[PDB]
Amino acid sequence: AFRPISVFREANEDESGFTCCAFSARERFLMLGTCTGQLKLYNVFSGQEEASYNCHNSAITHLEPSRDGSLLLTSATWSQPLSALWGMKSVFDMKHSFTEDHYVEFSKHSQDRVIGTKGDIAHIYDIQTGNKLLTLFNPDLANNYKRNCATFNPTDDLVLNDGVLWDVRSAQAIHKFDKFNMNISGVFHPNGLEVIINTEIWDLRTFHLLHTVPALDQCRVVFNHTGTVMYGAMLQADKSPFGSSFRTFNATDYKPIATIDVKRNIFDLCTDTKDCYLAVIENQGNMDTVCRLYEV
Ligand SMILES: NC(=O)C[C@H](NC(=O)c1c[nH]c(/C=C/C(=O)N2CCOCC2)c1-c1ccc(Cl)cc1F)c1ccc(F)c(Cl)c1
Ligand code: NA
Ligand code: NA
Repeated sequence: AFRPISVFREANEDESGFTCCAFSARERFLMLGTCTGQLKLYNVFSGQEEASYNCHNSAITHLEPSRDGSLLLTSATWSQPLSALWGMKSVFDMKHSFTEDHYVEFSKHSQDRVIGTKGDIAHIYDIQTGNKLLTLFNPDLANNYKRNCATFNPTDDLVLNDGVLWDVRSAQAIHKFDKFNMNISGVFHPNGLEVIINTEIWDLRTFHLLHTVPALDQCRVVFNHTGTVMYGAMLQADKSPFGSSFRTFNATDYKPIATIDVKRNIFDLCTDTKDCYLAVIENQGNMDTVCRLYEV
């Protein structure tokens, strides 16, 4: 079940502008991006703001803290730069930026690189220098997914970009997964064995189709930290990125668990390091978002 535990809004603002959320490496603290480009740190139970930082001059779309607490990735909507890497030790400061990349992630095993997406193109950067190490794009193998989002696998040796599997060491495309939808490019299962591209579940070893999961159509997904539950929410067609519902699935067998309709459009969700709480950004209206905390 998801029992509403608490709710809060952007403190002392006429219109609350939360757009995205992530739990910090520090417990009891949620990081929220806003539609005016700020990063807020909230005490999650009190619902009280503790700190605010200026990141972008447009809406923050997504953010990701490093596991070590030292770094933060942000992306924005119509700023230059579109994505940035922030240091959080001693002083909050921009370390590097990624000009035209509208989406960024850390590498997974060792968080020493950033992978950025610009349209059909993936860019891999070194965190130390900020240098672009690799550009990944193969015109023979592209799927041209409209909502492409490049990502590393659990051990960082592979990348999925535009439904193409790349060997990072050799910078070679090793397999193109066949195209079944216009938008969604896929993610790696945390098990290291499977690729989830929209409704299709592929075996990483054989490239065989393992399963079809229709309810995942047009969804962004995130796994809990233990890798036992998958959350999906359907994008709306191209403003809130999602509709009013999310779904959970058992990550071991892809069986559905629950469908949760919150009757309001969803901007983001995240679970804490311990998988005890779910935070969801929901539009009350008019942009006037709240962050709801749910007990899992
Ligand atoms: N933190 C995470 O990774 C969780 C992830 N959030 C997002 O994916 C996300 C969360 N937000 C966005 C954009 C927002 C956006 O473009 N905006 C909002 C602000 O105004 C400008 C437009 C995205 C997003 C949209 C499209 C694309 Cl291809 C990439 C994305 F990252 C998630 C996973 C499962 C879910 F059930 C839910 Cl509800 C959310
Ligand atoms: Na305190
Ligand atoms: Na499985």
